[PDB]
Amino acid sequence: SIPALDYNPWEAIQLPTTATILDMSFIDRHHGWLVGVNATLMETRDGGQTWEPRTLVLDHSDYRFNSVSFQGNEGWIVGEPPIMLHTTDGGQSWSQIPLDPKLPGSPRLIKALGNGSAEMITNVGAIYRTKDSGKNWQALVQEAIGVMRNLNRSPSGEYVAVSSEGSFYSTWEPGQTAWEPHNETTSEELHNMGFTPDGRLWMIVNGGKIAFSDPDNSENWGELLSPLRRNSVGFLDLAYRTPNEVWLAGGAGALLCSQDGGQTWQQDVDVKKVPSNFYKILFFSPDQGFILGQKGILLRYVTDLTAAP
Repeated sequence: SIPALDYNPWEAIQLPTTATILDMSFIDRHHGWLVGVNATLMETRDGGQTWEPRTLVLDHSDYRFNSVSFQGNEGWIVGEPPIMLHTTDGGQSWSQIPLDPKLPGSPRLIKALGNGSAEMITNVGAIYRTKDSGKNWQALVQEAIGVMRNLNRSPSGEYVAVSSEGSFYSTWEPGQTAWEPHNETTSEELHNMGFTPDGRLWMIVNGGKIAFSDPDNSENWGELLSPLRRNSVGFLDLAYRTPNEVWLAGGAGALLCSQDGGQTWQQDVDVKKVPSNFYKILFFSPDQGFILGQKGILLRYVTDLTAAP
């Protein structure tokens, strides 16, 4: 079995809820919001150590809040069935923005660009942009691609979308008028994909394997790596805290850390006790990170008091 990690930086926090949390975003170091199932909406003022519920005046509370994104005090929330909320004062007040009924599918992701601009993607891949605080939306891609298994965004605004059956993945970048399908890269079933901090792609495929794209050609993939060397445990999300430290979350309390960019892995055994699947990792800076779970449990990253840099 792989070596145990020396320090466990992940602290469990019980939110005042049992809803599953789906996304999180910070205005600044201390002031942030998280969202989830059942119109769950909570605020922190102390960097995510403590969270306060916020109730919205909605027509109903069955909304699934999928995505929250801030740029400064300007913030956006989208969910299903189609709903979009906007704030200009860091969430002190939230306004509902009417969506076009002709929107194909429901909003899955929203990205605040600041100064009234935002980009939104539906769960079938329609991409819309606003420059006027949501009054008007330009369609950047209307040719839908079907339900996505996972969707991630690069720093330069590229998107990668895993197809519904994991048979392929699709990419899009500003300028393109349709998603680009990428077929037969792997013989394995794709689960999740995203971007590294050096401009490569990563993928999790079913069976607990991962791979990184070739820096010479993002169409080509390196060897399938098995972080645990056993096929038994599948992974759900991968995220970098720094260019070299990668965290990988999976089923059955699996949480692995690599300090060399994903070649060698150690296991965080202290979190096997925590009763939640770890479905999503978010780092906001090298000292601020969260692992999103079920039953209102949230892991918070706590920097090592004996590590110097």
